Amino acid sequence: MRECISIHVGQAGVQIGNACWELYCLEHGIQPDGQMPSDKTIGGGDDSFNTFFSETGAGKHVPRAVFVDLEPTVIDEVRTGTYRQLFHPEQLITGKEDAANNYARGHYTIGKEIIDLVLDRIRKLADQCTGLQGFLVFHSFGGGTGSGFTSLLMERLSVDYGKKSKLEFSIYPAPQVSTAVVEPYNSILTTHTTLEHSDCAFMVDNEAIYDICRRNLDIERPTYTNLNRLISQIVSSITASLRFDGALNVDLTEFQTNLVPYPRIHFPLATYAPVISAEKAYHEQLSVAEITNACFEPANQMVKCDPRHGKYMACCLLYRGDVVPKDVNAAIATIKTKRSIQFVDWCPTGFKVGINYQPPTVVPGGDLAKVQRAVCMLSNTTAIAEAWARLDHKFDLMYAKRAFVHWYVGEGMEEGEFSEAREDMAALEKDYEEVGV
Amino acid sequence: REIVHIQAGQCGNQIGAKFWEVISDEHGIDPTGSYHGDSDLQLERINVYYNEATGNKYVPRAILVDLEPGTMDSVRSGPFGQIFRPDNFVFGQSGAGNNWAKGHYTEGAELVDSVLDVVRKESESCDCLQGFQLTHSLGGGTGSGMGTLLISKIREEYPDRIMNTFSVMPSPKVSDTVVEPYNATLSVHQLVENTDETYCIDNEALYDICFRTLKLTTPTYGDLNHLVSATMSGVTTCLRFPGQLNADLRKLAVNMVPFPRLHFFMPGFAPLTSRGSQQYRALTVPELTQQMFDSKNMMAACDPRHGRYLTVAAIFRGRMSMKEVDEQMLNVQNKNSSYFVEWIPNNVKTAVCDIPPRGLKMSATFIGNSTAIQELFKRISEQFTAMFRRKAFLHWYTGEGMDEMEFTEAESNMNDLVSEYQQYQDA
Amino acid sequence: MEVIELNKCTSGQSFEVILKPPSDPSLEEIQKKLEAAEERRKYQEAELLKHLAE
Amino acid sequence: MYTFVVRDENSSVYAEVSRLLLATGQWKRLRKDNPRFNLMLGERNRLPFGRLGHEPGLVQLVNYYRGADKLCRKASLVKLIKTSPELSESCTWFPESYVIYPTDEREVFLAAYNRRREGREGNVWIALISSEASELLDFIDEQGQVHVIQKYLEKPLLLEPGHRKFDIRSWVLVDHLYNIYLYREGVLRTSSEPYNSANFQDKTCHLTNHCIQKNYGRYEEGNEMFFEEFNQYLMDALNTTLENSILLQIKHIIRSCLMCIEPAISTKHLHYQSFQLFGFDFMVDEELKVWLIEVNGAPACAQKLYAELCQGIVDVAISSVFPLATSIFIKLHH
Ligand SMILES: Nc1nc2c(ncn2[C@@H]2O[C@H](COP(=O)(O)OP(=O)(O)OP(=O)(O)O)[C@@H](O)[C@H]2O)c(=O)[nH]1
Ligand SMILES: Nc1ncnc2c1ncn2[C@@H]1O[C@H](COP(=O)(O)OP(=O)(O)CP(=O)(O)O)[C@@H](O)[C@H]1O
Ligand SMILES: Nc1nc2c(ncn2[C@@H]2O[C@H](COP(=O)(O)OP(=O)(O)O)[C@@H](O)[C@H]2O)c(=O)[nH]1
Ligand SMILES: COc1ccc(C=C2c3ccccc3C(=O)c3ccccc32)cc1O
Ligand SMILES: [Ca+2]
Ligand SMILES: [Mg+2]
Ligand SMILES: [Mg+2]
Repeated sequence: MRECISIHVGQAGVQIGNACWELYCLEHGIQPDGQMPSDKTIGGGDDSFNTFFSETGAGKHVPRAVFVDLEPTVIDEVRTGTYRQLFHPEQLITGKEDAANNYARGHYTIGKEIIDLVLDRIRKLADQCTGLQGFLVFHSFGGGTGSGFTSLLMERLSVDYGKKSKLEFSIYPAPQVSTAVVEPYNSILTTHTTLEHSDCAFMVDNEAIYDICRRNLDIERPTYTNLNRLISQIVSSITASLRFDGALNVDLTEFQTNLVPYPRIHFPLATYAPVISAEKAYHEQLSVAEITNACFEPANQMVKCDPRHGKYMACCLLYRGDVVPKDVNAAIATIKTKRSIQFVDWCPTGFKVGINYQPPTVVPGGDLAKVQRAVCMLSNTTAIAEAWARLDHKFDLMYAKRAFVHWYVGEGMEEGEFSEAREDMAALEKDYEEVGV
Repeated sequence: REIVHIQAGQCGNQIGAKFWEVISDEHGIDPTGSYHGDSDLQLERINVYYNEATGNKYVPRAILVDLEPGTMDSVRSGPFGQIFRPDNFVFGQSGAGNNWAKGHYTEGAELVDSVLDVVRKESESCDCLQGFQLTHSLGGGTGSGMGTLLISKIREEYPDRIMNTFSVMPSPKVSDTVVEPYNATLSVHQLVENTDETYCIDNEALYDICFRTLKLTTPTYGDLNHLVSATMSGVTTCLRFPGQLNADLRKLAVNMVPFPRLHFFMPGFAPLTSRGSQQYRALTVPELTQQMFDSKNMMAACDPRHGRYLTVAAIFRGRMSMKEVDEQMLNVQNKNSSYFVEWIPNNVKTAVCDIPPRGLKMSATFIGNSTAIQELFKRISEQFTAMFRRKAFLHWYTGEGMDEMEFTEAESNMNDLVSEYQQYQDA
Repeated sequence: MEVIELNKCTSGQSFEVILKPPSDPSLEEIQKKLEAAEERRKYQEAELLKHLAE
Repeated sequence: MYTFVVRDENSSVYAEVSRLLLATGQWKRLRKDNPRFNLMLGERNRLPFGRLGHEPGLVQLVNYYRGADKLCRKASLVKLIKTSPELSESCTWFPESYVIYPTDEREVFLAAYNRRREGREGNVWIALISSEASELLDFIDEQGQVHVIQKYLEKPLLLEPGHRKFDIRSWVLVDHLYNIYLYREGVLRTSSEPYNSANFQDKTCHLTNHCIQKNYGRYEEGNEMFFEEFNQYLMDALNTTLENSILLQIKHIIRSCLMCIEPAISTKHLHYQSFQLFGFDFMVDEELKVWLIEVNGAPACAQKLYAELCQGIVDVAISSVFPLATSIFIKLHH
């Protein structure tokens, strides 16, 4: 057994972290007070779920997680929330004033006065580990904290934990729920600085999640709660192999091995199905073939793009519920003859499959209905580069006039870092182009 | 994140007193300073503007300043006069005689330290002071002269805090003296350097609204201040109440100000209403959106079609379909996308608050950073030059130690500001 | 077509299907960047206080 | 009030479309880089499909199908036909072709060149037109880019009077629902100079481009015979109709080509939406057997037909998505 530490940075990271750990507790049968009756090894053990939960002699199972925000508002709701007993004070870190949607303010100014504290609180968890794999980092692209402080943290972790892997769960900015006009600046800046330090990053476009909630859950105006409970399901599907018994993606290194052949191109596309409304009176349960086919519909992807006009490098299917290999293979064979699925010439055209017989758990009172079988496809396709193209275009429009730049320069950042970050992104789009066409 | 409020001069104290009167009612706070509401939404972010004393007494974090006691004695004898901390009354006796020099260099310089002692006393109580907001006029002497002196000295002691201002612009339609263009021009020079956000409240606009739209034959300063207090309540809604975006002045500044000098906003409001006259029909969302963008609803007498919007912030109040708000706001942008700059993607943001202002089931407040604001500064510049080319009325200022060069410099900077706005109107 | 590496357990099972075969900065440098940016802030603030002093 | 943008100035077809749209008084043209558009008359190269369908509160449509270039490029069309089971290597309405790269399937091409020579049958091909393989391979390597070698139809149908060669141009509109609409009006781009069977050097009677020809304007105005006249000629000279003898094959070829690539380019469940106007070039041999020559993704129209076709595009491809406040098309059902 090897441990994994989850890091939640900024508002988006924290609130998503709350959704995930809430769901984790329900899947492992852990109560809000940290008690896990099914765990017959009191005070310790090296089970699969111990990857995410450490144990106290009193029989409390606590998340191997740290929450950090440069403002106390969001985390204070974790300190007083329903799962207040779950975490302990040293895990919940808060500053006084936030980064004000400013990357430079989060990275340089305010980041400098709290980074040492954070790493110390992280080190305290790492000391409780017998064999640390690495870290799972949750944050937004748009936030000043989520962008600025994250990149700084990722740099130091590569120094203090050079041999450890580091995965990302990143929220890509969408105007329908954007909080700032400069989020494209922050996105490009944190991506450039974090790129060499991230082994594998799962991007979630709020645009995609917003429309999935509107279209499939019939929620006219999805709240962050609506978005986050859906995201937590996807994140759960991805990390389930680290928390349950299996032979696929059993450690963090295997994620890079199975999904990321080229280091820089480490942004796998996630596609999830089925998403069904809880207040949907009558629903016909979907089959293995139907949910597997839905993995190739852009309307179900975490990022809206067209994989038909790109090339795959890897593709993993992660089923939960009543599913057996026979039906999976039958579904794949059918789909292959109906849909455009081009792999790069230097990769085998195939699928790695993982099945967990326990169907997806739903939060009581949530928006998602219980389903008999669900799937999450992790495909490394060059089509996700469309998101970089969109983002870099918005960056170019503003930076051409140096709009809002003075806010970053005023925090000690150089104007050169803008162009240096943008050049790194220009190279990234090129890398995707070489592989994809 | 606490905000320290300051109100300077006759105009500053009269709109300032009116402002506290309005929001105190919204937060359920009575003239005694005691809460009597029915919603917790009222008290969640009340720390931003109010200090809490023992027995749960709420006292405005407000500092009242003037070079004569006349207007402040009226405030203290006004409806909510008792709510203010009596030590925060800092006043002189000589007055400023509508003279910027007197407020900035002589009469005001003698009093300014006494004010900063009260500012410092308030700030030291703040858990995390985020910034200041000033209410004043630019046409007089105290609010214009001493007000900008205060801003400069506050920018010397708290250089990493946000400075915001509600600045009343002079107009011949509503004029007290002929030297208002001098006082205003000298003040704009200061505001351009030492404020992050300035709400341009044009007395010309406020008059035209009262006359043309509200059909008030002879509008008073009271009528004008009904529009100001309503506007001030709106623009501070997100700072005072729970919502999506979490109440702070820096995030407003970052998102609204693409270039540091271009931070002069056009406020707008809908529906436009007069005092006493109650409206019985609530406006539909399409009506709120249409009106709040109409020039007739702008508090700065500038035509938004003569310029382009750099950024826009809109706050809808009342119980409504936030979906319908989204559609209507997106409709405006998609219908008139030419009046929005294309090099700032998604430069229009909207927020909604359940609590409506008193007397209305719903409302909409507009905060626009338009290049059309140059029309305001050009207007002042023309009036300035008409007198200055003959050095008229200048002896009032040179008598206080000022030189003609300082006028020439102030004139030059405002004309620069104008040309800067013009630069981005043709980008 | 070809199913391989079938691994089964009580919780579930995993395998691989093939349709077709193929054809860092140091702590020093970091502390340097942060402090260098801090100096630029100090310089900017000094220029302001100097300007205000005038 | 809908909005649109224009990013291809050289487009004669859509220069007329943008004109018609504005004339309705319910469409407003925006600047090139204005993202808040309902419609996009995009450029021909590097069209940013990735930036489409991401504007909240805007239904977006573009006048091009992403991936349709696989059909409208000569090198791609051959590969598409040979690899797709729907069309197959055994396809009877496409000439025998091969993909050849400059110094690939060059060895494959020579294997067929031998049967033609060791069969004493017609052995003329086209990239220039020659009966010698060596003369062609030496020409491709001298140009630089990739070329396609194709069997030359040595026995084409010849119009009388004149003994003239010709090709047929059909305009096809595919809307957002992937309905395939065939413009009822086509045109025969004819050669004025009589077809010569022996001398391939003179490429003035072998190639029927409107530019090369411009005996120009002798038989018909501008070397362009429309369907009413061509139909009449077929009736008088061959005792048949355009519909029966040729158009059934044309409709079959069009239908087959577009059905093949439908799953790859369809925008049915996409966040944005596409339509596109195509120009199919057909060739008819003496036995009234139709052959597909190529497909144009950015086709120009005939002067007489601009007004009718362009108006047609607005009706079924644009107004069908953005409605305002008998049909010239033949729906190829599938
Ligand atoms: N999916 C999702 N996105 C969120 C959530 N909260 C914030 N965001 C997104 O995050 C972006 C802004 O970053 P935030 O996380 O809010 O800001 P921050 O990380 O706290 O950084 P600062 O507040 O600027 O110091 C916006 O584009 C939001 O749409 C959330 O709970 N769920
Ligand atoms: N394999 C063949 N057999 C007989 N004629 C052929 C032929 N290949 C091409 N042609 C004759 O080719 C002439 C010109 O070239 P092609 O059809 O490739 O046009 P472009 O000039 O490549 C297409 P367009 O100008 O219509 O966009 C055809 O229109 C026709 O005159
Ligand atoms: N809106 C409004 N403007 C005022 C009021 N009183 C004065 N003004 C304006 O402010 C300018 C005069 O400044 P004033 O405040 O009287 O001078 P001060 O007391 O020395 O600061 C003139 O342009 C007036 O039009 C008021 O009550 N309301
Ligand atoms: C122009 O872009 C933006 C402009 C402003 C903001 C934030 C704000 C804002 C931020 C903090 C406090 C108050 C406000 C507001 O009262 C306001 C009201 C409506 C819409 C946005 C805003 C956010 C943006 O992305
Ligand atoms: Ca245990
Ligand atoms: Mg935050
Ligand atoms: Mg006065």
